[PDB]
Amino acid sequence: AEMYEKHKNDKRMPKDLRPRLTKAKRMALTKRQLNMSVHSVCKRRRAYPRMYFSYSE
Amino acid sequence: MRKKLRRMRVKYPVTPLVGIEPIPRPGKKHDWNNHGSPMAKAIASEICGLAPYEKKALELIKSDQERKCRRFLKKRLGNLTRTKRKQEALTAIAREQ
Amino acid sequence: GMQHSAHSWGTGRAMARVPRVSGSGTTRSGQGAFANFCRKGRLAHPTKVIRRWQR
Amino acid sequence: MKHNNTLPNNHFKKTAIRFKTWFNQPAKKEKRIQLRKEKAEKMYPMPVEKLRPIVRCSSIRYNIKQRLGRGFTPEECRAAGLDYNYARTIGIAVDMRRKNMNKETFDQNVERIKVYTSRLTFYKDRKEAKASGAAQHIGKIMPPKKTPPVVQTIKVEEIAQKFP
Amino acid sequence: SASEYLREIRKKKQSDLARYLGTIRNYEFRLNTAVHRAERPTFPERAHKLGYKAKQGICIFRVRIRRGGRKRLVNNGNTRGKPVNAGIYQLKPANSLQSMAELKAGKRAGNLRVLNSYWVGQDGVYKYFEVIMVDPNHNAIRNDPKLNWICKSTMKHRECRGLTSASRKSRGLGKGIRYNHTIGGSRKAAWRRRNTVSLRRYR
Amino acid sequence: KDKKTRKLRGHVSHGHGRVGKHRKHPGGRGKCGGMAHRKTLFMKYHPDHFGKRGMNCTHLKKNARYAPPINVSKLWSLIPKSQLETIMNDNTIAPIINCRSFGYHIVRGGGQLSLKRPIVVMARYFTPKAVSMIESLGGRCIISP
RNA sequence: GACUGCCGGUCUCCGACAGCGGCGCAGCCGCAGACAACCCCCCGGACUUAAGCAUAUCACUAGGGGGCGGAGAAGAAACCAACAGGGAUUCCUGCAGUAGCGGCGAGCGAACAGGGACGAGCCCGCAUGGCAAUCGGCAUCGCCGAGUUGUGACAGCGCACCGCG
RNA sequence: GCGCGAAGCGGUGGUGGCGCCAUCGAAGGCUAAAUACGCCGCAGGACCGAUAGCGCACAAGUACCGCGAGGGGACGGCGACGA
RNA sequence: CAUGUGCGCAGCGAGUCCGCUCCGCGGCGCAGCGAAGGCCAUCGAGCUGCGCACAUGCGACCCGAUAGGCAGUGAACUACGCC
RNA sequence: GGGGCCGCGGCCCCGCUU
Ligand SMILES: [Mg+2]
Ligand SMILES: [Mg+2]
Ligand SMILES: [Mg+2]
Ligand SMILES: [Mg+2]
Ligand SMILES: [Mg+2]
Ligand SMILES: [Mg+2]
Ligand SMILES: [Mg+2]
Ligand SMILES: [Mg+2]
Ligand SMILES: [Mg+2]
Ligand SMILES: [Mg+2]
Ligand SMILES: [Mg+2]
Ligand SMILES: [Mg+2]
Ligand SMILES: [Mg+2]
Ligand SMILES: [Mg+2]
Ligand SMILES: [Mg+2]
Ligand SMILES: [Mg+2]
Ligand SMILES: [Mg+2]
Ligand SMILES: [Mg+2]
Ligand SMILES: [Mg+2]
Ligand SMILES: [Mg+2]
Ligand SMILES: [Mg+2]
Ligand SMILES: [Mg+2]
Ligand SMILES: [Mg+2]
Ligand SMILES: [Mg+2]
Ligand SMILES: [Mg+2]
Ligand SMILES: [Mg+2]
Ligand SMILES: [Mg+2]
Repeated sequence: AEMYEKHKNDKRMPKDLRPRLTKAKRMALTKRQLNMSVHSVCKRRRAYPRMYFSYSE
Repeated sequence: MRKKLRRMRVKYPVTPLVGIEPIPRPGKKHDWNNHGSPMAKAIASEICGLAPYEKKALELIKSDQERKCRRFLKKRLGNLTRTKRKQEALTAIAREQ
Repeated sequence: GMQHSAHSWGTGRAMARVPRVSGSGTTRSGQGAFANFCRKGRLAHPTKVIRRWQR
Repeated sequence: MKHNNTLPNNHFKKTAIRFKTWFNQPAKKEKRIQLRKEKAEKMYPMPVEKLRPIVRCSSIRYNIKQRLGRGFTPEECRAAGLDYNYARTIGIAVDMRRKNMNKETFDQNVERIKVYTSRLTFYKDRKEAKASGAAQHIGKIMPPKKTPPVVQTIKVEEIAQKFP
Repeated sequence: SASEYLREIRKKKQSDLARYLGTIRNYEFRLNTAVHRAERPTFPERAHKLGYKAKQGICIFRVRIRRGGRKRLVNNGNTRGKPVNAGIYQLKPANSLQSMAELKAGKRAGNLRVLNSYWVGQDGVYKYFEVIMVDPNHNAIRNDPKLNWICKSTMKHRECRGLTSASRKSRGLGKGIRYNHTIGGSRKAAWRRRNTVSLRRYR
Repeated sequence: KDKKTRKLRGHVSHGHGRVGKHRKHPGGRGKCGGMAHRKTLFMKYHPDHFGKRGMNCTHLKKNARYAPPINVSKLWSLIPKSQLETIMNDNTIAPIINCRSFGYHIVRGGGQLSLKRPIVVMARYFTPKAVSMIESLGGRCIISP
């Protein structure tokens, strides 16, 4: 508890105080990084957004 | 009766599309008849000149041996269509000289 | 029943030609293996799940 | 082998031959129904199927019949009045490699988009959409109806007129 | 554009220019070790077509591979088998020589991920390749949306599983009639599907 | 009934003889020996097994070569049952039978037409008796696509 | 707070280094080793079948080497077709024990369709020149670095979830 | 693999060459889902019921043997656990 | 188990087959002949299931070789060489 | 044996070195 509030707002926290997920899960890309797309994919999703509609015959 | 059914074959009468123009497919855009930068091909041909087999095929063309040049370029390139077009690309070199 | 390194000892040893369990020092050693008539042997024509269960 | 029989073509000579049993077949069906229901509940107003074109089948065996195609060409979507990238945002499938071959398949699919977009009600966002109370369409959107072919009839005095 | 002038010069590989630079590059690559880290792409335009950026965390490793086929490694030709399997000396490897270069660059820089590789020279003895290798731990790559796919865990040792451009060519993949050997993802995927008997419940 | 094994319990040499036996593979495996020791089996029951006949077609296409024939007898059976009664009871009305719509490509001339009235038939090919039978009754043989 | 349950702490030593590699790098990181059912890459038998046997077969298997992941691989046509044309991959059905290969012997042997499951599409490179608009690191709003041998782009997530019958 | 080595148009058309016509755009990259699967967890079963069923219902990969790689068993039952 | 054939039984029958799937114009049959070009009947009950016998491939009724291969482990016995 | 193995010079031969 003491060492957490010492190195809470640290650039690199000690390894003790980071959550021990899994070596694979610590090395995973973040959800921000996975959502990163190029400019053409941004403009296309922006100019043609998701539509909410219902069909009936 | 394969040939007879092929000969007696009647196409279904269908109406061709006369009006529309093609939308250019994204990622599939080429002008295949004017492909590269033609200034860039001219510059690199000025710098690099010709290949050694291209120089030998000029010497066959300039010595009135275009028959042997055709056999030589077909053996080099391996394709007859590129062989024909390489020879007329090379006779244009021999004519301007 | 097939989890042994069993081999026939051959003739000449006054014992039947059935595969015997290899090794020594245990009671299983030298005993018959692999055969349907053997104790702890594989049953001949073992039952399969590829049997046609439905009709 | 012994008697008169068809010559055996049984290919179990390889000891590497596997067997794919189907004991999961009733269980996969109930899993497949559950996922389809959960897909319909994830997209509540939107239909679970895309709108797909009517294309003719390829060879001479099958060109008598039409089936449901993969997607509309962008020239079909433009003639219907839509950008094909907009057409994908509503439930229309778009095929960039199908070629606009003839006027009959073209005009049928252009009408098929126009009928579809006329039949749509739009909503502002997802919360407006889920609270609509609109019944969503289950199954293929405007499928080609399979029918036995009706026998056309002409009068016998008209036979020499039509077919000399 | 500049990329066009670099490309048309690169295509002329039998120039007086290219035979000169072929001679001194092949000299310089042969003085270094088998796999050694290059400073920059020899052909930057060719590397840019294969995905190289001038970013931190993208590296160029240079690998040479001895040319020719690969003989069968037995004692004295004794293959201990049928005479159809007794061949030694005109055998060819199933994977490319360029794919061997990615295997050597991949094993050397175990932290990096092999992106692609390209031919930089050859002589009678060696073929020289530069291998584009990407650092999946550098933040310039992980924040890059064109390239952070290689930071995923499914891209560990792409060259060891046949997933780079050079190593994928040996697999027989492709579309259509000529590539029926690999319908299903690979040769083993197609062989597996063709050699199961499908025993349904009601048969 | 039960299997044969349930009756052969008790008898030595289950059903395969004392002097003979049930050995593993006497004669060889499969259909081997078709020219040596099972030649009598192949001279008798499969005399066309060995050898080559005819011109090989590398990749024969089934859908391109699809041309199933229909005899001219069964042409009236293609009319659907509901629609057939208004055609049989109308004599000035002739039916137009697109055989491709019913999956038939060739019309051969086997048997007689079901009714002696004109029918207009569309197919890919008609045999000469199929033309002669249909066009004698006042109908038409039309080569349809 | 007995006996329990759930989760967390502590968690000796041997065993992953002659280490290898990335980033200007006061330093921060990664690789190694395990797993071996599934999957991908390479190497690759012989028994066996052919009533012998050498090609063939077994089998592009077993086995060995390497490498991942929760699946993998594949994948948005330099495809199929020859029609009135279809339209990524994968899987099922089916084509089909067929066309074909084969001491044309033993044997081996696919594909397009049609029907279906499922469905999804995208991107780098030749990006401004009235100014790299981009990124990494830090002791941080300022340096240092990368970079003109050319850098450059955000749509998806999260919580709650009984105690009696 | 080696030799040769392209093009502005090229590839292909069950695959000799050439020509037609037709159809696609390789040699750069990513991509869910349907698909496969052991350990393990869970639930079942016309399964086996202690020589069976996993090698093991038991202090089982144990005892034990082999220089070593490895090999590998046997063995279940009182009662109201109150006497 | 797969695929056949024959017989018996069963349902329907110029048709027949639920069980891939959320829905087979898929197979076979209603007619063959030829290598093919081409010819096309004077003509014919089948399809599917269940059961048995039998053939074949599979470990193939059970048990059995000498062999061959692939991958490993041993110079504590013993052979030689070195320190 | 032929080819590939990218060097200069001079008369297949002779120098040269890179
Ligand atoms: Mg047992
Ligand atoms: Mg650098
Ligand atoms: Mg061998
Ligand atoms: Mg006997
Ligand atoms: Mg008998
Ligand atoms: Mg006898
Ligand atoms: Mg003889
Ligand atoms: Mg490892
Ligand atoms: Mg065997
Ligand atoms: Mg043999
Ligand atoms: Mg034998
Ligand atoms: Mg022998
Ligand atoms: Mg993992
Ligand atoms: Mg993948
Ligand atoms: Mg084979
Ligand atoms: Mg850029
Ligand atoms: Mg109660
Ligand atoms: Mg063309
Ligand atoms: Mg063809
Ligand atoms: Mg591509
Ligand atoms: Mg007992
Ligand atoms: Mg036991
Ligand atoms: Mg001993
Ligand atoms: Mg049998
Ligand atoms: Mg044995
Ligand atoms: Mg041998
Ligand atoms: Mg060995």
